[PDB]
Amino acid sequence: VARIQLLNNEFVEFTLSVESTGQESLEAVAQRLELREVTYFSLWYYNKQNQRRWVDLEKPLKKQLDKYALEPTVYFGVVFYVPSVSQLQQEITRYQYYLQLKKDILEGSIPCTLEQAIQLAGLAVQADFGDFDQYESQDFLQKFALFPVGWLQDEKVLEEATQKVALLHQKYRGLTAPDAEMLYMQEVERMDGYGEESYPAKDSQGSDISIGACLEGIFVKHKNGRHPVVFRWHDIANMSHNKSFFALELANKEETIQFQTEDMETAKYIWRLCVARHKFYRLNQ
Amino acid sequence: SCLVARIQLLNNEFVEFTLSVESTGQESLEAVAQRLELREVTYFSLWYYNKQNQRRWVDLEKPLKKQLDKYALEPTVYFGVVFYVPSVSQLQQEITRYQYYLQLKKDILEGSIPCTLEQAIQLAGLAVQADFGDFDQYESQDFLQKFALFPVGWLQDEKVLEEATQKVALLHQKYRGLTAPDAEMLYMQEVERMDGYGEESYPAKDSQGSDISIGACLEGIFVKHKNGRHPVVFRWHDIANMSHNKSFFALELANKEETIQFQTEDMETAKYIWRLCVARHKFYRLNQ
Repeated sequence: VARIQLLNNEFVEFTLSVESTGQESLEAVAQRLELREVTYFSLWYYNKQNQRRWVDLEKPLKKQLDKYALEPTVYFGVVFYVPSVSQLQQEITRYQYYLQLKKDILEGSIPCTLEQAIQLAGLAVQADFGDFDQYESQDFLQKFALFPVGWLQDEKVLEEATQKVALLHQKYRGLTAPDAEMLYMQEVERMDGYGEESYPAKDSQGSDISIGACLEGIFVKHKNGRHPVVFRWHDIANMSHNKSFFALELANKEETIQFQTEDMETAKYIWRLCVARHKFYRLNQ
Repeated sequence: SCLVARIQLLNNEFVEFTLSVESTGQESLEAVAQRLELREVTYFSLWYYNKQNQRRWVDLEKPLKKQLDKYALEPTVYFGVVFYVPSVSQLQQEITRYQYYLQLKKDILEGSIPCTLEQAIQLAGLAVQADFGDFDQYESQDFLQKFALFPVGWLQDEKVLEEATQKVALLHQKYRGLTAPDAEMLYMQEVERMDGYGEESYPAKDSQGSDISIGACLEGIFVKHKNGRHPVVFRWHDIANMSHNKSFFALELANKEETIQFQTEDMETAKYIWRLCVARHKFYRLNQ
């Protein structure tokens, strides 16, 4: 009854029961991939406004899609990001993680400079194509584009960037795909934006902010940029949602912090992901 | 040679009947289906309270008198659902659905599927419409006062119970025209989504000597802890075999040396848990 886009961008049709949960569908994908470390992963969909929303894994999936999704398609992905990918035990887990981190770079959720894009491309081509070959390299320049279509609009810049990636590819001769993938993920893990999911909100004064979860806790960014704040997981005594508001209680403060979101439903969703991430980093730390 | 037995039907009616030495469990169950004109009998069976006051489903292919004699506190059996479907929309006959509805309403009212005040009101509204029909067929709605509408154990607040009862009467008025099979199907579709629905668990002890509750669900074998450590499910696809050696019910996990062992109080109990989990595995396999 279902369509899932995997991290390799392949669409698979999955025939599951009527009232089967999001967890059940997640487990069937994992079984297909022979993925054993499923806890890092989940499924998301485009809602009726085409905003991405992770599924509620403990509820029937059909009814979630019937009610909130424009189309009955879900997407496999990483919901819980680790501080160090060496914590991932099996190669299949690491490969799936690697595909997700590449998508985060391609989609700009983890911004990168041109230099960073070049260095990452160098490891990725070794991971994805094996050892450099002078003939396959020139063929590649015709088959595919190395950088996303809008990143380098300047012909000479694109050419020098591409040649630099080629030189790095040659320097990585002999790296196995799992090793190249690990080096790639070890660089992406130290990049700003890694493991962050943000949402618009307003603070108690009416100012526009970005709030979200990061490796270290709940963060608040003001348009200032002058002072970003993180409430570390260990310091958060409680979290709640009520109508459009998402709220934090800190252990060291009898003053709770309130964030106004767009929706009652958005507040509930943000609260749910923040609670799940708090639980994860409690276990993982 | 003869046992004066007793059966409580799902409408809480009691029916006495004598039991021969050769009367088997499938036989007595078959008679109950005849009395109800019930054709989809496979979901249903008979259980009794054993001498330790736990529910035991009868061995259908073994003589019934002997079972009640060695194990039952009294010669009373209870008609009930042994195999809970995940969607009651699969039940085909109106008789089948109605018997399922009686069972699900008993599950709610006895408290075995926990519910909130608001759910209990919503459910009672549909049940009243199903059981009594349109409110304006009655000179007075005073019958609401004479039948138990909600689960017992948590509604000692008399004022809250008053308003709950008034809200059930209002819902009943709003449900005028809802036919009995429709209200019953709504009732069941609401119950089937509730935590605890279809969940049956049996006492054992995990290898750490803690006292757990073990059962079979669509996803696999689940282990509950009364203290509340962490409910766990072993997925069927990960269970290579299940066993009842001596007083132990055990899972031979696939891909692993791991054998998850559970101590039961009886060699009889380990065999019963095994039979019931195997039977439920067959039932879920029969449903895609």
